[PDB]
Amino acid sequence: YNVFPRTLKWSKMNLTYRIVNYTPDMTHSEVEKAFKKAFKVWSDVTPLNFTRLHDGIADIMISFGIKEHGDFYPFDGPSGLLAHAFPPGPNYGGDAHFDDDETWTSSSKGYNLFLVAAHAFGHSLGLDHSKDPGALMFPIYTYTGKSHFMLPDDDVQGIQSLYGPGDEDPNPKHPKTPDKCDPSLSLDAITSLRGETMIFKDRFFWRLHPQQVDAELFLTKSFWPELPNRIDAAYEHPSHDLIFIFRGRKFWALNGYDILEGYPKKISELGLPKEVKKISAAVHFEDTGKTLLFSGNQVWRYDDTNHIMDKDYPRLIEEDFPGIGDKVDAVYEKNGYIYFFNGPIQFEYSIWSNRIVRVMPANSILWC
Amino acid sequence: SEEDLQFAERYLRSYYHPT
Ligand SMILES: [Ca+2]
Ligand SMILES: [Ca+2]
Ligand SMILES: [Ca+2]
Ligand SMILES: [Ca+2]
Ligand SMILES: [Ca+2]
Ligand SMILES: [Cl-]
Ligand SMILES: [Zn+2]
Ligand SMILES: [Zn+2]
Repeated sequence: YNVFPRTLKWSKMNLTYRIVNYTPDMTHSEVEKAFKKAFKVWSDVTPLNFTRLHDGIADIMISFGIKEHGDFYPFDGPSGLLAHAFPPGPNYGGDAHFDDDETWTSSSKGYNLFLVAAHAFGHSLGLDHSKDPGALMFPIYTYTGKSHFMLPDDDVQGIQSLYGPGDEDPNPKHPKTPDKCDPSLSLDAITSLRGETMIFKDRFFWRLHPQQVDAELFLTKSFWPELPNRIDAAYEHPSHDLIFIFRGRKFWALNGYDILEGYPKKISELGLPKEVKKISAAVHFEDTGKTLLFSGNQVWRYDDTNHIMDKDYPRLIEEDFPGIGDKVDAVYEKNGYIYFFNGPIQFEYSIWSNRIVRVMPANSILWC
Repeated sequence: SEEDLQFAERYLRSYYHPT
């Protein structure tokens, strides 16, 4: 998190807002509802209260505007600038303006008025932008998903550095961005994409370019809005430019940011039985045309080139890959080595000598 | 004077999404 220079903050806990005008994109009640919900994100974790006035001057004046709308900071039409807000203070301070050239919804489409508003109000209360990509106060918008909204840990720590905690946090466990340098880190899925490593953890992925030591951290929704936050497994088809992504019994095929026609498919179409609930890990080999699909303590080998499961699967991981334990969290390969992730360790496996040759921490893939 | 008042108007913050 970051706070404002001179640490601008309100000197009172009892704050008033007023909705000066309304977007036509939603009904007054729906808009009153979004803003109320936006103020509660902050009131739930602080001593702050928010009271709505119907006339006069409030601390937080809320308005919708298009292009030049009064202050000399004009909006820009569809997309781009979504809204803006002033830090705590008289007059303009604490105020928030929304670009009505956006289509404001209470849904996943357009731009979600509650989501932008919560962010805006963070400014109104004294939070600057955050560098944490998982943080509400991140400078760039992402629709967070269809599940109920939890305010991320960074924003909570930020806001509480100004105002302290409330009496009762209704949701005390706040989502924390994963720490690449934590030796207990375990991974959800790994793949390549255009040369670069993709490492999935919760609702994030790091992308790591081989000429780089520091991995870029992304929200998975920022690449693929129509995919799950958390994923089970991932593999690639280098030539073809294709990523495959698993979550429960569904899988996607992805060509950059595009979900191919006819996905998601059911993993049964891949020829898995009904009692397989998830693919825990997966890896594809370019030269042979075969994919490995892990689940529980077993492996399937699928032939991508003839679209059938190879004969004599499933087999046991214990039997084909001795010495890596009983499960496979995530798996990728390079230069004739397969890297098996199992909790906080990774087993480097030699296809060549058919044995483990090096054992190293999982998070070691992130130059930690 | 009003050095102290303008302070909020500098730190105006926008929220962005690319086109
Ligand atoms: Ca004000
Ligand atoms: Ca705009
Ligand atoms: Ca509009
Ligand atoms: Ca996994
Ligand atoms: Ca993989
Ligand atoms: Cl994987
Ligand atoms: Zn404005
Ligand atoms: Zn902002």
